[PDB]
Amino acid sequence: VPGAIILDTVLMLSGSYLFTAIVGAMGWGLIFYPGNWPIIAPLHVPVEYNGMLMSIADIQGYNYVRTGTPEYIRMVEKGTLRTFGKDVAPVSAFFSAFMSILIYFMWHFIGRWFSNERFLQST
Amino acid sequence: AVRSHAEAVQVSRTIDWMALFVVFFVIVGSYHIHAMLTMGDWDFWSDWKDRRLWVTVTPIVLVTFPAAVQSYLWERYRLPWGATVCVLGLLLGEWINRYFNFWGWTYFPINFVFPASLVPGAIILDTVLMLSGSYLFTAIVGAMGWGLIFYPGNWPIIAPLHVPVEYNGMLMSIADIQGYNYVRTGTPEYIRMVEKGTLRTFGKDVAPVSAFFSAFMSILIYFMWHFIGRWFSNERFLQST
Amino acid sequence: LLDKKWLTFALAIYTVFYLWVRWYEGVYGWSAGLDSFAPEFETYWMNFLYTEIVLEIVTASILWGYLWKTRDRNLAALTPREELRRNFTHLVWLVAYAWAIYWGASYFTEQDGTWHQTIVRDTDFTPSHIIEFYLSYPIYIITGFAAFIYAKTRLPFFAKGISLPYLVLVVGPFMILPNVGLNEWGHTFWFMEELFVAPLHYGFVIFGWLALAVMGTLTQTFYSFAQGGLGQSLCE
Amino acid sequence: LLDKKWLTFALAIYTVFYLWVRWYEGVYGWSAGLDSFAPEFETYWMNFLYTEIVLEIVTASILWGYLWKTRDRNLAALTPREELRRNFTHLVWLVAYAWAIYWGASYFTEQDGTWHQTIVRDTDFTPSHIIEFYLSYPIYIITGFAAFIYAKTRLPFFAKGISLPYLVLVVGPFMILPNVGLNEWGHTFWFMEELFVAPLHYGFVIFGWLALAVMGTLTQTFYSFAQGGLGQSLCE
Amino acid sequence: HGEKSQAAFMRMRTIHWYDLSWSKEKVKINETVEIKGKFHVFEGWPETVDEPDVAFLNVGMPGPVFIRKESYIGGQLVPRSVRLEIGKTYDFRVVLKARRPGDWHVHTMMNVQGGGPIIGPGKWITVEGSMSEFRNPVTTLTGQTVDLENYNEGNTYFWHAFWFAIGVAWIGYWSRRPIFIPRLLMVDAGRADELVSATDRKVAMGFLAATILIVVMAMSSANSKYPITIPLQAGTMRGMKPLELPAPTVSVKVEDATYRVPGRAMRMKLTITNHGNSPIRLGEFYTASVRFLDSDVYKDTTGYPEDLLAEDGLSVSDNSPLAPGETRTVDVTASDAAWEVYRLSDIIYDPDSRFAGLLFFFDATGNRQVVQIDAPLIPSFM
Amino acid sequence: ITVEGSMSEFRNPVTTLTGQTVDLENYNEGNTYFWHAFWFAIGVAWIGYWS
Amino acid sequence: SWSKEKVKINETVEIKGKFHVFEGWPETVDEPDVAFLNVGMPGPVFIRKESY
Ligand SMILES: CCCCCCCCCCCC(=O)OC[C@H](COP(=O)(O)OCC[N+](C)(C)C)OC(=O)CCCCCCCCCCC
Ligand SMILES: CCCCCCCCCCCC(=O)OC[C@H](COP(=O)(O)OCC[N+](C)(C)C)OC(=O)CCCCCCCCCCC
Ligand SMILES: CCCCCCCCCCCC(=O)OC[C@H](COP(=O)(O)OCC[N+](C)(C)C)OC(=O)CCCCCCCCCCC
Ligand SMILES: CCCCCCCCCCCC(=O)OC[C@H](COP(=O)(O)OCC[N+](C)(C)C)OC(=O)CCCCCCCCCCC
Ligand SMILES: CCCCCCCCCCCC(=O)OC[C@H](COP(=O)(O)OCC[N+](C)(C)C)OC(=O)CCCCCCCCCCC
Ligand SMILES: CCCCCCCCCCCC(=O)OC[C@H](COP(=O)(O)OCC[N+](C)(C)C)OC(=O)CCCCCCCCCCC
Ligand SMILES: CCCCCCCCCCCC(=O)OC[C@H](COP(=O)(O)OCC[N+](C)(C)C)OC(=O)CCCCCCCCCCC
Ligand SMILES: CCCCCCCCCCCC(=O)OC[C@H](COP(=O)(O)OCC[N+](C)(C)C)OC(=O)CCCCCCCCCCC
Ligand SMILES: CCCCCCCCCC(=O)OC[C@H](COP(=O)(O)OCC[N+](C)(C)C)OC(=O)CCCCCCCCC
Ligand SMILES: CCCCCCCCCC(=O)OC[C@H](COP(=O)(O)OCC[N+](C)(C)C)OC(=O)CCCCCCCCC
Ligand SMILES: CCCCCCCCCC(=O)OC[C@H](COP(=O)(O)OCC[N+](C)(C)C)OC(=O)CCCCCCCCC
Ligand SMILES: CCCCCCCCCC(=O)OC[C@H](COP(=O)(O)OCC[N+](C)(C)C)OC(=O)CCCCCCCCC
Ligand SMILES: CCCCCC(=O)OC[C@H](COP(=O)(O)OCC[N+](C)(C)C)OC(=O)CCCCC
Ligand SMILES: CCCCCC(=O)OC[C@H](COP(=O)(O)OCC[N+](C)(C)C)OC(=O)CCCCC
Ligand SMILES: CCCCCC(=O)OC[C@H](COP(=O)(O)OCC[N+](C)(C)C)OC(=O)CCCCC
Ligand SMILES: CCCCCC(=O)OC[C@H](COP(=O)(O)OCC[N+](C)(C)C)OC(=O)CCCCC
Ligand SMILES: CCCCCCCCCC
Ligand SMILES: CCCCCCCCCC
Ligand SMILES: [Cu+2]
Ligand SMILES: [Cu+2]
Ligand SMILES: [Cu+2]
Ligand SMILES: [Cu+2]
Ligand SMILES: [Cu+2]
Repeated sequence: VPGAIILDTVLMLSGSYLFTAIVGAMGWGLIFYPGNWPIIAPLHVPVEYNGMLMSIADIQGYNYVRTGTPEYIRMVEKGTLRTFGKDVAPVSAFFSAFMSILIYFMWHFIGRWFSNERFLQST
Repeated sequence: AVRSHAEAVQVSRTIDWMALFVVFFVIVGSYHIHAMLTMGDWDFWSDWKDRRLWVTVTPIVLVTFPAAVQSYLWERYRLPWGATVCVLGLLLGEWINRYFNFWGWTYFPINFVFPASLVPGAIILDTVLMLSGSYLFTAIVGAMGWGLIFYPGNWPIIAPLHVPVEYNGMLMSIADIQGYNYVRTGTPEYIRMVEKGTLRTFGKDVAPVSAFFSAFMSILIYFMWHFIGRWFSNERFLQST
Repeated sequence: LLDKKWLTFALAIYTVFYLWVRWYEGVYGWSAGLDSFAPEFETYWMNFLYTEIVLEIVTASILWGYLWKTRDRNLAALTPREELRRNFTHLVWLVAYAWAIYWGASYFTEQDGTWHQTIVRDTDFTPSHIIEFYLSYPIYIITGFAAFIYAKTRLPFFAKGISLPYLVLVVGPFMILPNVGLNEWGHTFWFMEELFVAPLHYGFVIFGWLALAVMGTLTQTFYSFAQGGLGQSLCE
Repeated sequence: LLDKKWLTFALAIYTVFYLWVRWYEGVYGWSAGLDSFAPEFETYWMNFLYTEIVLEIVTASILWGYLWKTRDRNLAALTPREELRRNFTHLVWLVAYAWAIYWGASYFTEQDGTWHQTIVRDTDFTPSHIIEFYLSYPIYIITGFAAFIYAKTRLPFFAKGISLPYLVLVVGPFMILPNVGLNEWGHTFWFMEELFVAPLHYGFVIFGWLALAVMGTLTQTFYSFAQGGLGQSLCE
Repeated sequence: HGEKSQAAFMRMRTIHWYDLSWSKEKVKINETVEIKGKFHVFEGWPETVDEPDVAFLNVGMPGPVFIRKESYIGGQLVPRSVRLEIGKTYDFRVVLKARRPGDWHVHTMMNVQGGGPIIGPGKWITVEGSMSEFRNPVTTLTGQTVDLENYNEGNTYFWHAFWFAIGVAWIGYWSRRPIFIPRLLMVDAGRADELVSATDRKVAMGFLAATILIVVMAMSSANSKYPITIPLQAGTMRGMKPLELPAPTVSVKVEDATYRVPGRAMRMKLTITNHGNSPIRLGEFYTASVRFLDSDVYKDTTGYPEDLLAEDGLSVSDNSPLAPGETRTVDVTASDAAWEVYRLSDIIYDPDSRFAGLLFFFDATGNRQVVQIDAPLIPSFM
Repeated sequence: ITVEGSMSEFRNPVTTLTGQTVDLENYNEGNTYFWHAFWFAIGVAWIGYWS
Repeated sequence: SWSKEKVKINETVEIKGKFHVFEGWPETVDEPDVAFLNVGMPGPVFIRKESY
């Protein structure tokens, strides 16, 4: 909802669709993780679980067995040798904001087409 | 308005010089970004200037801006030097960075970080367009020549770097020794996308095969970018953004 | 009068400032600028980043606001001679934009390649990056926006509507700056090798292509130049 | 009269039938529905599949044939009040289509994710699949086709031609049903992991996008509503 | 200078550098400095790093302040990428020749094809002299000696200037006449067919023919001169010879490992079993380029970098000699300012809180044993 | 394997390194519900204001 | 080794030997994880009855 509200208000004010695609989509991408942090922060409390360090969410995934969803399917941050300092969340947020600008620009015109009131005479 | 015929001519000449500056340096910036992020690694290093990947990739990704700028300049002014101005601007930007940053900031030798030569291909593209003004004929024949003449055009420069050397028990070319000696901390040897040999590499065909593949793909990319430049020339007034 | 010496200043300010920036990065590239966690890095490059971002925001706001506030309300009662003078001033703005585009997208971008090709990048804010994305890019963005606003607010040809080629030429190269997010994301995660031709770089290339809209922009400025004072001489 | 209580039935029939279906799958999900080669699976889910396919074919044929046979031949001599009533009936049809689209493409699709994310899928006809693709999809396809046919055969605005947005809104979501072939092919062969975001799923997404044609469809229905009885009041 | 930013657990479990030595600490221009040592590829190689199937022995340095004269893995030269095996120990030797004056932090590093740079310990090496005195001679198989600093530079400059001049001549030839606005007006208003007329076509034909002919002639001339050329030599080199280390006589089991947040110390409880026939004592703990030493047991004499060396940073609860056959459990604390300076405390930010390292055990006679330990590293906050 | 009893009797306690014991069955459930309801209410308020 | 040098139609010829996979396998060639024992010949002038 925070991203949606940003996108809607940035469109209504300054009715420019280009301005929306640039600024509002930026905000939509950037506010996602901070918007969800109050919910998931309690699940990131570290726990000493049977000799291994695990977050509460990690223990949830371990305990509540998903027969069809093994752990390796999890596409999550695993660390890289080019992960400099404490930058994982902000870098991902900014990449998501830029790609959100691009996708918003594409889907504005996609929706423009989907609004067509044409009468295709024959199928 | 303008006072007389003479003042109109002087104003037109001043506009000519200023607009030439604008065209040249906007092309320098955009074309250099595109080139250095589509062929820069091969263009950076003599030990990357190989017969397969360098010869293949460089003309293909470098014919982009000449096609668009030709489709604009020739069509609107009958100025047959879009390809030449693109290539000259790219070479100027590349050489400025090589001299003042590659050799200036860092201290890599110029004989190690020199750029590739592209003026012969640009001249072919421009002359083949001006003669036989057909853009299709240009895309087919001139782009063929642009792709084919790349490696022979650069051979006088890189040939001395291919003299074999017996280096500490292993055979190495002079460019290989340059890449070995002048340490690139961020650029390990395995990143080098160069000819490494295959079991389906028949005889002495690596350079000509790559050149012909680059010429065909250059035809295709020129055809695409002619229309891309046609769009970029639009004089429309998008009423609202 | 017509074309005045504002063009000399337009060239000289960028030339001098960027020569000083190059001197600064030559002096502090190594030796306070290699280790991103050293205290001297904070005083010589993080402070540079902060100051340059604040100054760019302030300068952009002031320049764009002044250009928009001093917009010509009575464009109809503009003489052809004054229109020619304003066209020359807009051409000076375009020259400044081209110079800034060169400095941003060729010099500091490729010099950047060298930087990365020589050192192990330690952060998203390498002393040199700070120079390219947080200066060689905001500066040319500010210049392009200022040129577009000047055209829209002083030239009747560029008024009564937003020119599509000018908008593309002004906004596409701007999109390179938010594209830095893709650069970072696809440097640390995706792609661990320092390859300048890696797909994590196609966002810079795609929006570098939009600078080709300068062709339509320049034919539009040619038509604006040749409105009332087109001649005669030309085609006569 | 105008809008009558057919809307209440349109909502209630889908709500009640799908609540009963959910109860059925809650009772027989485990325990005759986990093992696809057990005899009880044949009596509780294969029989369900057969019966539902036969009933869907029969219902589609009967409904579409009746709607086409009772088509209004003399659309010219239709009073504005009757046109308004028919527009409201078509809006009720669109409401039923939206409700069925919800039940098919959100509820039973995502509940499906859960099913697969929890069990080892044993066949192309999991008790739950039978529910989604062989019910949550044919039912909404039937409703969409019926709404399109009603518009074409009772509304003069939607007559004299096939509306492109309506055709897209009606046929694109239908294409999800044959797309199940890609789902199966790219579950057993391609992709062995149960990932809902795997490319074997982009066929469902692409044709889910075509439901956005409801926007053009709805502005068309607004224009059809505002033909003779547009007011006045509105714009007055 | 590029580490302290990589993930702590990834620096801990990729490659362990030990027995590092530097031939000289201060050199003149053209003087050679040799870096030797061993590196062990950790068995628990992180899945996010591609296996070292294609690896390159590189040098961490700020540009070519040194030139890499030679580099060896095992005993053989490795100018190309090499294949390394997980769990194997290799010895390396890099020969550097000083080129640029100054104080340089020289690292030995291993670049892995799909994992990025693995930077080893870095040492400050002073270079004195002038860059103008640097020479890089090499003798070719054609019997000529050239200096790699300036060889072919004149030819490159000449050819680039020649082709740039040709292009500039073309552009200027077309730029003598008015360029943009009159030509645009001529093209727009009616058919143009007047701005491109003979002898413009003749000049363009001359340009095209001259370009093709000059390219062909230059290629032929560059083939007559330098008649012997070879392509670039590339390709990953297999069959790197690993060290045949004796099986360790010490077995260590890590029973929990903790570090305080915040803090500069790491604590672990080890069960050490002494096999063989000599009393052993724990002398060193190396985790990621940081050597925690028990000064009462072992002292470093190889000139290890001071900021990476903890002379008394290793405290063992009971470091009395361990008789053969005897098993005891001790509390080992590795504490030094390096643990926070090199951000080894930032493993709390990592998505995999596991550490790896090397324990060096020394007996009375002085011969040493290397054992590898790896365990989860549990932060402690209260 | 036969399981007897009631699901309501199930407990999944865990002790964190911060010194608190929580039940994984319902830990953070109230906070999640509260935040989701709050943001949904904000969006509904926006839509109703315009509606 | 080759069992025969000259054969009649329908007659069998057997080719035996050993091959050693070189340790320094070139990186440009994928590792022989998937390999097929084939016969180099101009079309089915022989039919491969067996291969071991
Ligand atoms: C109002 C104007 C003035 C404010 C200007 C802000 C400048 C940057 C602040 C950095 C905060 C910090 O602390 O550094 C960065 C922090 C982590 O910090 P760290 O863990 O200490 O990193 C250790 C290394 N260091 C000490 C050198 C910092 O996260 C990040 O990596 C964020 C990376 C973002 C990359 C993509 C950005 C795209 C921008 C697009 C613009 C249109
Ligand atoms: C129009 C622009 C609106 C921007 C709104 C920003 C609200 C404040 C966010 C604080 C984030 C924080 O606290 O730091 C960064 C943290 C991640 O930290 P982490 O190191 O991964 O650790 C995680 C654990 N924590 C939370 C205990 C440390 O959150 C983020 O991923 C947000 C990244 C995007 C920041 C956008 C602001 C920068 C300028 C944007 C314009 C170019
Ligand atoms: C045209 C665009 C102009 C935007 C100017 C920037 C406004 C920043 C507002 C404050 C955000 C903040 O303070 O929070 C951002 C947090 C910092 O995270 P942290 O340092 O890791 O830890 C938390 C430390 N706190 C608790 C002290 C915050 O998230 C990030 O890492 C994102 C930082 C990258 C910002 C890139 C901006 C590039 C602008 C380029 C202009 C030419
Ligand atoms: C004016 C008209 C008459 C001239 C016609 C020329 C015919 C070919 C000459 C071959 C030269 C030679 O020598 O063979 C080929 C030489 C290498 O030679 P090798 O090492 O001896 O190869 C050993 C094997 N052999 C003895 C059988 C040759 O390079 C090449 O592999 C070139 C390969 C090019 C492939 C793509 C071509 C696309 C063409 C598109 C057309 C529109
Ligand atoms: C419009 C068409 C214009 C064509 C202009 C050609 C100029 C002459 C080039 C001689 C090349 C050479 O000498 O042989 C081939 C060599 C490569 O040889 P290599 O075996 O890799 O060894 C490298 C070391 N050398 C040089 C010591 C042997 O160079 C090339 O890669 C050029 C390949 C493209 C040739 C194009 C001509 C064929 C017909 C084209 C029309 C269909
Ligand atoms: C419609 C298109 C018609 C084009 C006709 C061909 C003109 C050739 C001009 C001479 C080039 C030359 O002699 O040089 C080409 C060199 C030969 O290289 P090499 O043999 O390896 O060694 C060097 C040996 N020299 C020093 C003796 C040259 O490069 C190549 O390998 C490219 C050869 C492939 C040419 C494919 C042409 C296919 C045409 C098909 C028409 C239906
Ligand atoms: C489009 C709008 C662009 C806005 C951004 C502009 C960025 C300006 C530079 C940021 C500096 C910073 O942040 O660093 C502050 C630096 C840090 O150096 P120091 O440690 O004090 O050493 C002593 C200073 N020396 C090393 C430079 C000798 O010191 C300063 O005060 C000096 C900054 C001078 C900048 C103005 C001169 C530019 C060249 C002349 C033609 C214009
Ligand atoms: C668009 C056109 C859609 C056409 C498809 C409709 C599918 C209908 C269900 C198929 C059942 C099947 O196939 O199974 C037959 C089932 C198998 O259960 P049983 O073993 O007999 O147990 C005893 C039955 N209980 C378990 C249900 C108690 O028994 C039956 O006879 C009962 C089927 C009742 C369906 C009608 C009620 C729906 C809710 C009320 C609002 C409409
Ligand atoms: C050169 C690029 C710099 C950024 C400017 C991009 C905005 C362009 C949008 C546009 O085309 O104009 C639409 C409206 C027109 O409304 P106006 O009737 O001009 O209102 C003027 C009074 N106002 C300052 C309160 C707005 O005007 C607006 O869009 C709002 C103008 C106020 C700027 C802040 C609005 C955005 C809030 C996030
Ligand atoms: C997944 C991609 C999204 C689908 C969107 C593609 C729509 C393409 C537009 C289209 O269908 O053109 C219809 C013409 C037939 O024309 P006519 O029937 O003569 O109609 C006259 C007016 N008109 C020419 C403008 C249509 O061409 C025809 O031959 C009729 C074919 C109509 C099929 C369109 C239905 C699409 C449903 C998926
Ligand atoms: C069927 C395909 C075979 C190849 C032919 C493709 C060329 C078609 C180009 C075209 O559409 O015509 C443009 C010009 C028209 O000029 P014209 O006024 O026709 O000049 C005729 C005298 N001329 C022979 C010297 C040219 O004419 C020309 O383009 C030049 C014609 C001379 C051919 C050689 C020119 C190309 C040099 C590389
Ligand atoms: C990376 C891809 C290259 C970007 C090129 C895409 C350009 C697409 C063309 C476009 O923007 O259409 C503008 C219309 C708004 O129309 P209006 O503002 O009514 O202008 C009337 C005349 N016109 C309809 C022909 C434009 O549609 C709109 O809603 C306004 C959006 C304008 C955004 C275009 C700016 C592109 C900058 C990146
Ligand atoms: C069209 C772009 C020109 C870029 C030239 C450049 O980067 O200059 C810096 C470089 C620096 O090398 P150097 O001149 O030896 O002076 C070194 C000073 N630092 C290290 C601060 C750059 O050389 C100059 O300053 C020459 C002046 C050219 C004026 C257009
Ligand atoms: C327009 C051409 C785009 C081609 C993309 C490409 O070259 O990707 C190479 C990469 C193969 O990875 P690789 O080159 O092996 O990377 C080695 C280094 N690591 C493992 C750290 C990424 O493939 C992907 O990961 C998918 C790319 C999607 C493009 C939209
Ligand atoms: C807008 C979609 C509503 C979906 C509600 C649903 O799936 O209901 C089934 C679920 C089943 O849980 P419960 O109520 O405990 O009854 C269990 C009966 N079975 C196991 C057959 C579902 O709860 C209800 O039946 C509540 C009635 C809501 C009416 C809109
Ligand atoms: C619009 C983005 C599409 C990207 C496709 C993709 O993510 O594919 C991943 C997959 C890589 O396979 P992977 O994720 O390793 O699958 C692991 C599970 N198995 C081995 C059973 C398939 O690549 C392919 O096989 C080609 C896909 C073609 C798309 C048109
Ligand atoms: C990728 C987005 C393309 C959207 C198509 C819109 C076409 C509009 C034509 C009227
Ligand atoms: C891939 C090349 C497509 C270029 C688009 C040109 C569109 C022109 C419409 C006027
Ligand atoms: Cu990059
Ligand atoms: Cu699926
Ligand atoms: Cu260092
Ligand atoms: Cu090890
Ligand atoms: Cu062998």
